Amino acid sequence: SFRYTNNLIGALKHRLLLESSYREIASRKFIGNCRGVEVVCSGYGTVLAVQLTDKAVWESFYRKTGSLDLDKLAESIKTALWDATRKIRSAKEAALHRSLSHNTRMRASADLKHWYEEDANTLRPLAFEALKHEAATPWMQLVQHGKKEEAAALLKEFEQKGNREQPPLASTLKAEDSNPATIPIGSVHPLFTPALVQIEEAGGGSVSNEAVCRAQLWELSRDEQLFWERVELIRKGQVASIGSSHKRGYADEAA
Amino acid sequence: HQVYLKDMLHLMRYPEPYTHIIDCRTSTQKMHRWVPHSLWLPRDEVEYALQLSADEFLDMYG
Amino acid sequence: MLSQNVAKTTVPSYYMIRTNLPHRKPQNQWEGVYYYSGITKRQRHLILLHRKREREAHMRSFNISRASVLQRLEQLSGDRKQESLPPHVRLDLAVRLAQHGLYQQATPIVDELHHQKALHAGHYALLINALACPRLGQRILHCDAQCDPALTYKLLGDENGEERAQEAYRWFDLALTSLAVDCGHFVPYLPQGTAAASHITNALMRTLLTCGYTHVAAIPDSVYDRMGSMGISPTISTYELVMLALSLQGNMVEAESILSFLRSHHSEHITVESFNALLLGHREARQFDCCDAIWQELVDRRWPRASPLTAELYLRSIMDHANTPTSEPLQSFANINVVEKKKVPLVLAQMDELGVPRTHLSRVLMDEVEDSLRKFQTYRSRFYEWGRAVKQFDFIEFRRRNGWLYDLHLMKCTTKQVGPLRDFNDPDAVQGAVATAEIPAFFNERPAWERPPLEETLYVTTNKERYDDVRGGDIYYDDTRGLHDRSPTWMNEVPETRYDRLYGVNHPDIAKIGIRRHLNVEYVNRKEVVERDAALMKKTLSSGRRLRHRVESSRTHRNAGSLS
Amino acid sequence: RLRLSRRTVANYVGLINSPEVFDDESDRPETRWSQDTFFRECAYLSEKFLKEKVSNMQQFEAALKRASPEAYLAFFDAFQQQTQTQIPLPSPSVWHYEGERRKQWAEKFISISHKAQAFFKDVLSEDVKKYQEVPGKLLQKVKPVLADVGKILVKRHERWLKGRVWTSLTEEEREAYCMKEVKRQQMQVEDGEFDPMMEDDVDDTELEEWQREHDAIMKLMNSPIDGLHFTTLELWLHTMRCEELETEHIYTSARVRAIQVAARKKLYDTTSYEEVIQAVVESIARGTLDLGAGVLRPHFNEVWCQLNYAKFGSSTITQHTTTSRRQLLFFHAGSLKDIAATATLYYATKPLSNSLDYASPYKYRRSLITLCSNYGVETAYTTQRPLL
Amino acid sequence: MFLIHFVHYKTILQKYTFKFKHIFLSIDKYNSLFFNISGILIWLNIIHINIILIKYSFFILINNFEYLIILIST
Repeated sequence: SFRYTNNLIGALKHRLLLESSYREIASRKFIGNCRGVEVVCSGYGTVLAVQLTDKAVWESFYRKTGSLDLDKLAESIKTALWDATRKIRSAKEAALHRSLSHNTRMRASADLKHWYEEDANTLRPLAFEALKHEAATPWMQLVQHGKKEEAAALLKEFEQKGNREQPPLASTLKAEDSNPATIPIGSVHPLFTPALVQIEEAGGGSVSNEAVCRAQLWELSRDEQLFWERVELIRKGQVASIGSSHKRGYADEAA
Repeated sequence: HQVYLKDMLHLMRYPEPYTHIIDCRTSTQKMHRWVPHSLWLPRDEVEYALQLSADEFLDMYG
Repeated sequence: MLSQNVAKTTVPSYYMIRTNLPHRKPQNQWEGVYYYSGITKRQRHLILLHRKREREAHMRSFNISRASVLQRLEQLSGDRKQESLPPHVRLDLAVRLAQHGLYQQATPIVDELHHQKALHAGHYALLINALACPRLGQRILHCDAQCDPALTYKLLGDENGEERAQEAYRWFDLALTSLAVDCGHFVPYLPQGTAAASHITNALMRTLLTCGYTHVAAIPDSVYDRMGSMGISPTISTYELVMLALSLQGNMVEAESILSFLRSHHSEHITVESFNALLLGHREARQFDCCDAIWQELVDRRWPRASPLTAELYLRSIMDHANTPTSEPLQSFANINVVEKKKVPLVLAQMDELGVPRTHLSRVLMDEVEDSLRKFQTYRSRFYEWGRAVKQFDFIEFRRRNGWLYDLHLMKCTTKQVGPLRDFNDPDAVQGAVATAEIPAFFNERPAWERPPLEETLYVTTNKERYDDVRGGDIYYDDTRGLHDRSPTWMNEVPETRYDRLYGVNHPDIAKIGIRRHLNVEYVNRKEVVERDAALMKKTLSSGRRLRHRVESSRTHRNAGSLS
Repeated sequence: RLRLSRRTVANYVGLINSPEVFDDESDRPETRWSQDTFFRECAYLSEKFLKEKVSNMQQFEAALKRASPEAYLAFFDAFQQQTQTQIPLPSPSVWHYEGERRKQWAEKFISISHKAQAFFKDVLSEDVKKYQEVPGKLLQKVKPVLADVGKILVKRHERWLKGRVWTSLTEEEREAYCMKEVKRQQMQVEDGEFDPMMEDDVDDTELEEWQREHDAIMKLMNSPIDGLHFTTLELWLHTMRCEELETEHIYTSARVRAIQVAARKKLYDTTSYEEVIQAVVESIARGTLDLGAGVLRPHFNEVWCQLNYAKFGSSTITQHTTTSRRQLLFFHAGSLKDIAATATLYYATKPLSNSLDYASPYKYRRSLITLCSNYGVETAYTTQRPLL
Repeated sequence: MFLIHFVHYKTILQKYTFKFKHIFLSIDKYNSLFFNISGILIWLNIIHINIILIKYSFFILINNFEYLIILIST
C-alpha cells in the first residue's frame, strides 16, 4: 500500500538535493594549478582566467634573455585546466554521494545501480551547456532558474528606466537559492520541465492549488460518467441474459 | 489487510496511478453515488471475471 | 479461538486410575529456564525518540558555531576593510573556517598569508590539520555515523573530499618552500632533517585520511614512499597514521607488519592508537577472532593504557559479530552467533579492572550493550528466584497472548509419529521401537520432489482428531482440502450471472456478450486483426509461377525474341 | 446511447444471438408514434396516472404540462426515465427532493407554471406574432426599461460601496456581500418579488434610500411599454422566475449556495459591477422567445455563464434511469464555453420546443441526435482549447 | 486531450528471491529407534508369550503402562 507515493517522495528528495547542488556548484570558482599557472573555471567548466602566480619564482622556469618554451607552458596550462575540471566533477559526484547515503527510501529498494546511474558526465552543471546559461542576461538567468518574481521585477525596471574573477552565475544565484526549500517545482526535475511547469503558478514559483484541482476535477467528471455508462450496460446485460431482474441469494442468506 | 477511512480520503484527493479502487456493490438499485476513481466489478461476477484473459476482461467490464 | 490452545488431558475416566500412564510430561532437562529479556514497543519507541532528540541537539550546536564563524568572516571582511588586520587574526579565522568544513573561504586567506610570509613552521601544520574538518567530524560522528569512528572517516570523505585533498597537497608544498626559506651544517638535508618537516608531513597524512577512498589508499603507498624518498624521518604518529590508512582499506597483513616492526625496534614509543588502528581494521575486514586477540593482548600488557575509544571499538566488533548470520546449513535450529553477546559482561568486568570508565561509550553502543546485558547477565539475587512457577507460567501466558506456543514444553502436544523404514532384506521381520525422541520434522520429511508443490499456499491442512470411535488405526488424521475447492453444485448455490448461457463451452466469444462493443464508437476487435494478418501471410505462399520462356543458346551472341 | 435507453435494444445486449447491425424501430422513417416503444410506455402511464389518452408525442407532453399536482407526482413516481441521452443536464426539482419537500414543491410550482403557461398561450403569443418578421425586436423593446433598472441597481451597489474600490476590500467583506446577493436571489425565486426587502439593511437611512430605489425600480417594472401589452414585471415573473423555480433545489440548498457565492466572487473580481449589470441586460435583451414551452432563452454571455455556473457547471446534477437513480458528484464545467454548450442543450431539449420535431419518431430522433452531436463538438473544442 | 498512443513498458524483473519457511516445517514429531523384535511377553490377568525368533537377546525393554509388557531383543 502506498508504494508509489512513498517511492516518489524518496525520488524527489533525491532530485531536490541534486538540484540544490547544481545551484551551489554553478556559482563558484575552481582553481587548477600546475607549475606557477592558475587556471580558473566557473562551475560550468568555462575558463574564466589564466594567470601566473609568483612571476618572481616561475618566470625563468619558462625562460622568457631566454625565449619562451611554449611547450612547457602549454603542458602546464593543459594540466592546470584538467585539475580544475576534475575538481568540478568531483564536487558534483560528492553531492550525489551525500544524497544517496542519507536517503533512506532510495536505500529501501536495494540497488547498487543508484550509485552508478548518475555520475559526473550525467549530473548538472553540464559543460557543453555552459554558453546558453552563462552568456545569458541577468534577466534570462533569472527566468532560466525559475525565479519568476525577480525576473518580472527586473523586467519592469528595465522598461521604466528606458579578466574579472567571478562566475557569471554568482550574480543571479546567491546563497539562499541553495536551500532545497526554495527550488520551484518547475525547475526540480529538468528532464520533465515543460510538463511540470503547468502545475506551477502563473507568476509564483510555488505550485498552484487551483490549477492542479482544476485538472483533477476535469478528469474526475469524465471518469464518473464513464463509470455509470459501464454500470448501465453491465446491468442491462445481466437482465437480458438472465431474463428477469431477480437473482438467487447465496446458500448462506437463508439464516 | 484493512484500509481505513483516512486512507480512503487521502486516496480520493491524491490518487496513485496503479492503485485500483474496486466497487463490489452488487445491486444497482442500491447504489446512487460513485466512489471517486472506482470501477465496478459486482461481487456476484468475481469468480468468473478473474478467470478472463486481459482482453476478455477488458471486453466484459470495460 | 487460539488453535494452539489444545486439550492436554484426556476425558475424565477410570483409565486414569487403573493404569500407570503418567498424568504430566516428565521435565525436559535441556529446556532452559524461561526468563525475561526483552523490551516493550513503548520502550523501543522511547529510545528512538530520545536518540533523535540528542541528534538534533548536536546538529543545533554545530549550526550555532558555524554561523558564528561565518559572521566573524563577514565582519572581518567588511568592517575591518582598508586597515589590514594583524596576521594572527587572519590565521585564526582561516583555521576556524576550515575546521567547520568551509575550506573554500579559507583558501584565499591562506594564499594571502603565504604571499606575505606571515606563516612559519608550525602554522602550516596548523592549517593542514584544520583541513580535516574536525568540528564537522564531531557533528558527523554524532548524528550520521551513529558514533562509529570508522564510519566517520568514510562519511567525511563525501564532504568535498577531493578538493580538500588537493588543497592539503598544495599547502604542504607551500609549507616545504617556507621551511627551506627559514632554515637559510647539514645544508643539503637541512629542510628534510628538521623536525618541522616531519610534523608537517604527519599533518598532510592525518588530513588525507578524511578524504575519499582514493586518498586513504594513497597514504601508505605514495605519501609514505615520497616521505622516504624526500629524506624526512617519521615519528610514532606517522606509523600510526599509515596503520590507520591500511586498516580502513582492510589490509591487515600490512598493518600488522608495521606494528611488528615497531614492536621489534621502537617498542618504548608505541602508543595506544596503533592498537586502535588494528582493532578498527580487523573489524572492517570482519575478522573477529583477531579483534579479540588484540584486545586480550592489550589487557595482558597493561601499557599503553586502553582508552574509551579502544573499548568502544572492541565492543562494537563484538556486536557486529553477534548480529551476523551463518549460511543455511547452520540456520535450522536458531541463530548461533548470538552467543557472542555473552562475552560482553566479561569485557565490561575487564574495563573496570583496567580503569576504562564504562560511561564513555556512545549512547548507541551503550544501548546495544545494555540489551546484550539483559540477555545474559543476572545476579545471585535474581537467580534464587528465577525458577518460580509463577514466573514460568507467566512467561507462558505472554507467549499465548502473542500466539506463539510452538516451542514451549508444557504447552505443546506432539501428535505425528514417524514410521520405520522397510528393508528388502525382509518384509517378514517385524520392527518395534526401542526408544522415542521428539525431534523437528525437517530431519526426515518427504523429499521435495515427491510431495505436491507449494503446500502452505495451495492446500489448507489441519491436523485433527476423529470424533467417532476408532477400533484400530490412528486417532489423528490430516484434513487437507485444496485452497480452491468448491461444492460440485456451486453454480446453483450462487446467484445467476450474465455468464450462465456460456455453460459448457470451451471457447466462448466473450467479445460478443461483452459490453465494450456497445460502449465504444470505433470498436476494433483485436482477434479479427490477427486473423486478417495470418490471412495475408497465407497469400505469400499462394504464389504461382508464371511460365518463363527459354531462348536458344548460341556460342556467338544472345538471341532477342520480341512480343509478336 | 439513445438506443440503449430503450427496452427493445437493451434485450439484445450480452446475448450470443444478437443482430450486430443493431437497428431500432425509430431508425426507420416509416414508423408511426403508435409502433414506438418509449412512447407506448408514456401513453400507458398517461392513461393510468395522468388520466388522458394520447396518440402523439406532442399530445403527451402537452398533457403532462396540463396536469395537476397529484397526477404529476404520481406520474413521475411511476416514470423512471428522466434522461434518455445520459448527457448531464439540470432537471425539474421533481427528481431531487424526496417525500414531503417533493409534494409541497410540486404544489407551489405547478400553480405557478400554469399561470405562466396561460400568459404565454395568449399575452405573449400575440406580441411575438406581431414582430415575427424581424427577430430580436420584441426584447429590444424591453431593453430601454432594463437599462434604467440597471442604472438604479448600480447606484445602490455604489452607495453600499462608499467610495472604496472592490479590489481593496478584505475577502471577508467581499464574501459577505456575495452571500447577501445570493440570498437575495433565493428570495426572488421563492417569493416571486423582483426586489425583496432583506434583513441585511434594517437602517433608517438605508430604509429611506432603499425605499426610493425599490419604488423607482418597481415603478419602472410595473410601467407599461407602449408597443407591447405585457408589463416587464410579468415578463420577469413568468419567463425567468418560473424557470428558476422549476430548478428550485439549486437555491434551497446551502452547499449549492456556497458554490454560487464563490462564483459571484470570482465574477466581481475580474469584472466591474456596471459591466456585469449591462451584460445581464444584454443577456435578456438579445434572447429568443419560444412559443412552445415558455422559456425566454438567454444569449449566454461570459457574464451570464458565470452567474449561472452553479446550475450548469457544479454537481447539482441527478440522473434517473431504468437501471439506477444516481447523483453525479464531481460533475464539472471546465470553461464558460462548456456551460454555454450545456445550457444550449438544456433549453433546446426542453419539452415541446422549436428545435425538436414531434412529427414522427424518426424525425424526433434526428432532431435530438443533431443537438447532442452539437453539444459534443462544443465539448471537444473546450477540451482542446487550454492546451492547443 | 490525447496527443499520443503508446505501448506500455514495465520492468517485471524478479531478480531478488525471498522464501521463508512456514512454521510447521520445524514442528516436532516422535521418532524412534527400530530393531527387529525377537519376542514379546504380555501379562495383565494371565501371562502370554510370543516368540518370533529364538536367539540370544542383546537388548530388553519393559513397559508398564496398561498391561505389563516385555519386548525381547526389541
